[PDB]
Amino acid sequence: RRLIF
Amino acid sequence: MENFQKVEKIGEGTYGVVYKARNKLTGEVVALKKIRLDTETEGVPSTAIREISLLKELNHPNIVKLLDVIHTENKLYLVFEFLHQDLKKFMDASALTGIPLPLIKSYLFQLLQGLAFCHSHRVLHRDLKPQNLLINTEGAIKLADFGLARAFGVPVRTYTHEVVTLWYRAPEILLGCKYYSTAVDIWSLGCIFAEMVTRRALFPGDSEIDQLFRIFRTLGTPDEVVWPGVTSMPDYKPSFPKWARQDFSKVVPPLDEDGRSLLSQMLHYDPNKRISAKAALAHPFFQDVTKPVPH
Amino acid sequence: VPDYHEDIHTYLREMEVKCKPKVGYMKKQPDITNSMRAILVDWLVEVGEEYKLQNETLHLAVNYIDRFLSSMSVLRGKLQLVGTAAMLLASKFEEIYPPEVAEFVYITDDTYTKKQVLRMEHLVLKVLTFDLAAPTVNQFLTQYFLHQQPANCKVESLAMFLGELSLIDADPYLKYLPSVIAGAAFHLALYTVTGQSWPESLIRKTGYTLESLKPCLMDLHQTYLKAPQHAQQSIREKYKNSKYHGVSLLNPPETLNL
Repeated sequence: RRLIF
Repeated sequence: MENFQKVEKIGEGTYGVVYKARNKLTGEVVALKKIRLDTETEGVPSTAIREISLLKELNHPNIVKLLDVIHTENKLYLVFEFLHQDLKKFMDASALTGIPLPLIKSYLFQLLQGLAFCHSHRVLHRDLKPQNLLINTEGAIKLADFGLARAFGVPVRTYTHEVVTLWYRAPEILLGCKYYSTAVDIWSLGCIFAEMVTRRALFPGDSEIDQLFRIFRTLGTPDEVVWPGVTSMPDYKPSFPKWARQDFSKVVPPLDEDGRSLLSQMLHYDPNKRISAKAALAHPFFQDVTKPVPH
Repeated sequence: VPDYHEDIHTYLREMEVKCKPKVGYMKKQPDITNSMRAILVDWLVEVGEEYKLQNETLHLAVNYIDRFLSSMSVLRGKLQLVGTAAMLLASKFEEIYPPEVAEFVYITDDTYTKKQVLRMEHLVLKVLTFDLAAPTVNQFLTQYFLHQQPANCKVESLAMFLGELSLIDADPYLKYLPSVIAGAAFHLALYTVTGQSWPESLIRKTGYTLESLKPCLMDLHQTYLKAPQHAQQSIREKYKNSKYHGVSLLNPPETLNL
């Protein structure tokens, strides 16, 4: 997954 | 790279075409390995990941010096010290007379020194064989080609389908051991030590099972006394023939008692008992060692 | 052949100081922070499970990441690219055969292209000077486990588990070397399963007294108690598997009785 930062 | 002039291709291998080259500024001759790699699919291969990282920590007279690593958009050049040929090539040419005994003594001494340095810096070479050992004209020999070498700060999980090269594999690998140990390098070396002495391969199998049996036939079928755990090794079978160990004297004729002693300890069946590189160096076989030059 | 067991431990102690990252680093990083580092490492713990990778590979990737942010400023939108690259590199170094580049790309849901991954690989290698053989907590524990009398499988898993938790939190764990954290987790796991203590063997092996381990150990105890609360939970989920005797369950001792 795209990492939510 | 502009400071390097290509002189000639000196064979190939992993990475591709190795060239002899000369530094235009310093005069130094070098061996250039070129890794075109893949700039869209796989990237730097693991062989280079390993050979670079491990060699950078192993600075020893009997291990080839990685002198430099040159980077660009899409090429990785590795600059190694130069040595004109390998033991395999030197053995094929020394068939007829043989490598003289004192030169075998000196090559084995140096090889054990380099391997001792590797082992004590937690590096298994993993692919010790004559084509991966380089020589100069003055009597030095060096371990090369660390592409399969691996750090063992945690034990090294083995390949299931081994790649290394049949004739130099330890019986524990042939029996499906789960992890390698420093001992597998020792076994290779001892097979190499034999091959230089007798001029033939020690155990030239034609299949994994034939290799095991060529070993069992020469040194005797191993058993729990000789090798605690054998019967429990993954690929062991109760149906294996029980051969009795032939005489080792006839197996390596030119070797005096001291040489036979050292060779049989480098080929012990149980890995934990196999002599290490460090102890091998104190063996009496090396008291008269010198550094002759090869022809 | 433990004629090198000594030398290896001695040499790994020499190399752990050389593979250490800048402690301060997160401070001097204008866009990223510990909490985001936390999410990334937790994520790598699962990428590891997805591809059934060795725990060592996971430890190695964290070392690379920290050493890399120690010299390079990274924007938050590229953080996942660094880590993704570090796992590939770690995979190539430690695994028998690594996952294809295309899989590392897939797990990102196309937040980066294959070429961008490969380019970062290359950059990670320049910055690290190809120094990928970094010693890890997991390497020290393994060496320590040979000195248990005798091997308690639950103690090995749980030490392993506590060692991973420490990867998640730069917060305190960047201030200790891998051997010290290793020491602390082993004392803590042993203490948790049996009530015993950092064995004399190891004190003699490591040159470390319990008291030398006490700061990191108190931190690691705090982390153990606080673990069910943490924002990040892939490790606890990983350690619920029969593979590790589910140690992740046993109840942490409320006091270290130290």
